[PDB]
Amino acid sequence: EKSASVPFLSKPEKLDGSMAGDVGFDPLGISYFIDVKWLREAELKHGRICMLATAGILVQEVIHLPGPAFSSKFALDAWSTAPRGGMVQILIAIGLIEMVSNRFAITATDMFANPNRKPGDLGFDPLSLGANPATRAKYELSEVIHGRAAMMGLSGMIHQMIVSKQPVIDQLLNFKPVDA
Amino acid sequence: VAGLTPCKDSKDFQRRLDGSVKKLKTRLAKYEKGTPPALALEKQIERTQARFERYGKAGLLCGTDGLPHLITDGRWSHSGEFVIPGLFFLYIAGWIGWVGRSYVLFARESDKPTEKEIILDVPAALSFVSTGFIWPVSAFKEFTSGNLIADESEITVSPR
Amino acid sequence: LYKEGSLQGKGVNCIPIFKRPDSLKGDAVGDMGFDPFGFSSWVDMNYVREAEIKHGRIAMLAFAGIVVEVLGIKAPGAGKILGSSTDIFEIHNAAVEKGSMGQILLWCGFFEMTAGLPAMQQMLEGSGRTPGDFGFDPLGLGKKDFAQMQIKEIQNGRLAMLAVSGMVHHALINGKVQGL
Amino acid sequence: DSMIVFENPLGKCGAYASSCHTFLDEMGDMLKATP
Amino acid sequence: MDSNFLKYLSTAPVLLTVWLSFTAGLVIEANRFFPDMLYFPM
Amino acid sequence: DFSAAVPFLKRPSNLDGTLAGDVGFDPLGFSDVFDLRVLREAELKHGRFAMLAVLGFLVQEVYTFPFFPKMAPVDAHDYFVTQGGGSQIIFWISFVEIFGVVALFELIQGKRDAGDFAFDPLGLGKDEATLARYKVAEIKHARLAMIAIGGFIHQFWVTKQTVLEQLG
Ligand code: CLA
Ligand SMILES: CC1=C(C#C/C(C)=C/C=C/C(C)=C/C=C/C=C(C)/C=C/C=C(\C)C#CC2=C(C)C[C@@H](O)CC2(C)C)C(C)(C)C[C@H](O)C1
Ligand SMILES: CC1=C(C#C/C(C)=C/C=C/C(C)=C/C=C/C=C(C)/C=C/C=C(C)/C=C/C2=C(C)CCCC2(C)C)C(C)(C)C[C@H](O)C1
Ligand SMILES: CCCCCCCCCCCCO[C@H]1O[C@H](CO)[C@@H](O[C@H]2O[C@H](CO)[C@@H](O)[C@H](O)[C@H]2O)[C@H](O)[C@H]1O
Repeated sequence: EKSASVPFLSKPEKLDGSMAGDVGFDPLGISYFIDVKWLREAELKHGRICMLATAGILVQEVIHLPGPAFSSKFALDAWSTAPRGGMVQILIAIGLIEMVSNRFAITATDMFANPNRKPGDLGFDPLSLGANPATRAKYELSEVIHGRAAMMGLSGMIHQMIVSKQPVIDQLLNFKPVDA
Repeated sequence: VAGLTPCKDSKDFQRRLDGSVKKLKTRLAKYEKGTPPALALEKQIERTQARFERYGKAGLLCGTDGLPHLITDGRWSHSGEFVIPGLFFLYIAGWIGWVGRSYVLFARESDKPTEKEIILDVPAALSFVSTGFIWPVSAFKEFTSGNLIADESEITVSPR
Repeated sequence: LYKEGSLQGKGVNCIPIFKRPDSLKGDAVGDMGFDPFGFSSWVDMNYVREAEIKHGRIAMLAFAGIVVEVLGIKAPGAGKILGSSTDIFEIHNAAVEKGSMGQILLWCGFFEMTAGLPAMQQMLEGSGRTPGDFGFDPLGLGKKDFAQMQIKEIQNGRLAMLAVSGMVHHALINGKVQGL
Repeated sequence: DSMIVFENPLGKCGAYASSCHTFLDEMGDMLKATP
Repeated sequence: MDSNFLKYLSTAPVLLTVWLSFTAGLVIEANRFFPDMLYFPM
Repeated sequence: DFSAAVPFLKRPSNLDGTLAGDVGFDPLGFSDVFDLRVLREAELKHGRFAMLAVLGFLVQEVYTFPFFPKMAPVDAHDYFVTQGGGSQIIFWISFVEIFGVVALFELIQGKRDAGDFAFDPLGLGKDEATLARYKVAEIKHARLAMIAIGGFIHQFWVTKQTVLEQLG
């Protein structure tokens, strides 16, 4: 009757514990008004993008592609210094990827029209690592927890970079507490 | 250049900038330094100077009056003046109209459409608001599938 | 359990001030009816027991190492590279500088990842492994009385934990691990 | 001519008691500070 | 929250006021951080 | 039916003595027009803030963190307002209070007991008898601390002296 994550609040009714990472954490009750399938698809997309974002912010500080355009340890500066045409190309490619991966069903009214469509399952398993039922549940839980951790880490990284004005590794190695 | 002069190199534009800055400085001369009025007037001067400099570099054309003029004929050198801004409008407006029409149909197929139109079903309304981002292809799909245009024999009309 | 009911098990309270919690069922070695905060209700007993054994073993090794360092016994050639300082903190910093502590960290972490983590995961998934069991008895000292050895290990490790903490803080205050 | 560029982040820094003033160094200094 | 109160908040004038206040804030903040934009920058 | 606390005042109808620390004291009849559960949640939030404030005053007088300037508890308010730490404490209290709003709505719906946030990390209230005794103790200490924190702050404002300094 009570949520596992927040004991004093009641268990979210729409969260039945089937989904990975479900600890009954929905204090504001979004699941009541928004389909949990849509919410989980959004959660997985956010977590995946933030996994890649954290990896990129950490890696492109140490290894870069050749060229002055790509030579920027600071990630917010890389955003501007990288070739603008290339960035627009990435945007267009992301759009085409969304379209094809979602199979033209990219809206809240048609995304899950097919009963086969499952939240977050875009048909992406190039090496077929998810075909093992024994490890599939563990992999799902790991993916959700990784997405959550990476979301928090990416937010922290972006804002600490706004504050310090230095890369993440550089900040941690040469830390200077905020003064005004 | 079309029929006017670039605004970055116009004595009229420079004179207007000078007049604005001088008005602000005259207003500032009567306030102590560091007081909120002095800081506000200084920020106003900075904003005026930044606006004039940005207008100069934007490539805007200026007439004898010293004010930027817009060339809304289709010229690609002045697209940012009407066409790209207007494309952003058309995008947003088609979004609004498409989602509103979708909600009208959703309420039409309900127990109490009038209740749904005065007291809204905001989960479904937000659903449609989300859908509205590909309204061009969606609207054309509706048109070609025949769900958009109604037949002449199915729309009420007055007698001749 | 060795000396069940007298040394350990149900109905054993090393500190009668606090009541033996019902969660402590006397099934785990080292169960002397001490858990005033009732962590045993919610914690994973096997995981926490393995944690206790690991803490105790590291603390015992640390006590031996600190005592040798303060006594001044050094391996041949250690003094030339690191130094002749007896202070534990100076020794730690010097070894970190040279690279000794880094290699120890690397290999301890490798052992953790390849042995302790898999073993702990299987034990928590119900392998039946005794907490703190790695099969490391080359000299066969535990064949005679494994349960007696287990209780002795747990208690010696607890005492070593407390002693090592005390020694570090004594070194902080007086500059001596003894603190006399 | 066009090669991936590897830049070492550590340089000569150390997690503690190093020339570089790290986050751990900041926390230690703060705990040992004097008003 | 009471479902009746939520329906009241879903009533047309409340939603119109909230949505248009949100839009006004959007435009005001856009003009506060990017002022005097008489043109799309190209 | 007169109140146990005040013999000459009639027992408030809503106050039936079920709640801890209920001695029939409500001369102005807030319980008559307002929900007693909401009022009790307010009471316990106030009292918890006040008890923690008293302990904070004392611990700040005796000890201050090495990285913070040493100052009297009241002055630390204005100091941290400008420093930015007060902003952080306010933001995080607000973050917890956002979920407090949901807890309050559930309390109105009857799914929770006022002041009962299921916060027993050390498992000190497992047995009923001790739980009821602890609840009476909590309400008593809450009220006493609510009085005492006002006493502390006002005495500092008058004497410009910390309470420990003043007591001698
Ligand atoms: C900040 C600037 C600004 C502001 C405040 C407005 C404000 C307005 N515009 Mg807009 N407009 C602007 C810039 C601006 N415009 C620019 C730059 C352009 C040039 C592209 C236009 C072009 C434009 C058009 C073409 C129309 C408006 C209309 C309107 C009014 C109603 C819009 C509406 O109900 O949308 C909510 C959306 C709907 C109700 C859905 C139906 C209507 C939209 C506009 C259809 C969009 C898609 C459609 C396929 C476009 C076909 C256009 C073609 C026939 C020419 C509103 C007062 C409308 C008007 O006055 O109608 C009497 C209108 O039809 N505007
Ligand atoms: C799925 C799949 C595949 C795949 C795949 C792939 C590519 C998987 C990639 C996974 C990745 C990149 C995961 C990254 C996770 C990052 C995390 C959790 C970061 C957390 C950061 C934190 C907490 C932080 C922080 C911090 C902050 C903010 C403050 C700082 O001062 C400190 C710190 C830095 C610590 C393949 C291709 C193999 C095919 C297969 O058939 C299917
Ligand atoms: C302003 C400000 C701040 C502040 C602040 C704060 C936190 C101010 C807090 C003020 C407080 C907590 C005042 C409390 C007053 C309590 C009274 C008068 C109780 C009377 C009880 C009685 C009479 C009980 C009677 C009892 C009753 C009824 C029944 C039993 C018998 C009897 C004994 C008779 C700072 C510090 C942040 C500084 C900043 O610059 C801004
Ligand atoms: C391969 C054949 C595919 C045919 C389909 C192509 C359709 C659309 C192509 C659009 C033109 C390509 O877009 C391009 O414009 C940008 C303008 O800043 C270029 O930007 C840059 O490009 C060059 C380097 O690659 C530099 O020499 C230019 O100085 C620089 O402007 C990018 O090269 C690319 O982003």
